[PDB]
Amino acid sequence: MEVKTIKVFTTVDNTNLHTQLVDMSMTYGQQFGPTYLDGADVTKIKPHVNHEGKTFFVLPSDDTLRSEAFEYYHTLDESFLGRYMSALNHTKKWKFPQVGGLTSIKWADNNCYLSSVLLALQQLEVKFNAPALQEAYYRARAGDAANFCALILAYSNKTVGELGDVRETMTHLLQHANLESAKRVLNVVCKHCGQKTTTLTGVEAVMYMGTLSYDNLKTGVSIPCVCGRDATQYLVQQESSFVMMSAPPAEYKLQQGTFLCANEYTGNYQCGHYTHITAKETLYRIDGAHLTKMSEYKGPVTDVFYKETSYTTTI
Ligand SMILES: [Br-]
Ligand SMILES: [Br-]
Ligand SMILES: [Br-]
Ligand SMILES: [Zn+2]
Repeated sequence: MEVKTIKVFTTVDNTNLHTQLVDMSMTYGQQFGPTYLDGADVTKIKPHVNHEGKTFFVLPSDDTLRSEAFEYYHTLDESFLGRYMSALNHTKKWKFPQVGGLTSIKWADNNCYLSSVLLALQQLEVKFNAPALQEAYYRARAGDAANFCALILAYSNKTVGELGDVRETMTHLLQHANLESAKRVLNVVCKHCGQKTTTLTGVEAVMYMGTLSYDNLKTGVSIPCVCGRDATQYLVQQESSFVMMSAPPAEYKLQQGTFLCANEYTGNYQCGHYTHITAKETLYRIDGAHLTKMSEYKGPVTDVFYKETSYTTTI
């Protein structure tokens, strides 16, 4: 005969708050659907008096929340908020030490691929379209990356603990970056057939699988011609702030003054592990919270990043 309530706020973006009166005799789940407090799932709990005035994250369940979720995350999937919160409940527990002047991630839950992605991004000029990513990234660069890591996992449909691949993760993450002005032009030349250019834009303009060497794209890559002879594919225009060269792991030597940063993959499956290498006053090998300085590195490199502004040949 009496409904006892506490006033709380619900939100999907942490800026637009919606006042709610929650009945203390019912769970949060019964009233709001899946609910989270500071990332912890409180769906099955009934309101505590001390929850008064606190802000809870909920799934976008009405027009207003859906619009707020889209504007902030650029997502239409209602479950996104749940997967983000689920991941954040874990990543908020991770440690993000400064290692060699960069924000790294202390090893946990097979997060070494995420640590490599984060280390590389900090060294590139890149900006994201979604406010949520932009903001989370600003924080990660400063040394606080729990939110950024959870968003990466949520956007890529991977869970904490799941094995990851740097190239695949970067690909999915760069699809959320503003690469509108990224452009690559290749010229394929055959002694007998002639020449033809291929233009690529966006993510495809900055990534390449097959060789770790940016110089190799410039010198030319052998390719089969429709006729049957061997043609040469040359990079003739590259307009981007960086390029990422990838290849299946194989012994490769990284030398100072020739690249921006890179990562190597040692082992397979349960023993597979990534470490990052960056070029500073000397080479730095960043392995989670561990730093090793060396004049050169030879190991199973799988991705190498290079800085760029504009590269063009006569064609
Ligand atoms: Br998760
Ligand atoms: Br940004
Ligand atoms: Br470079
Ligand atoms: Zn030909």
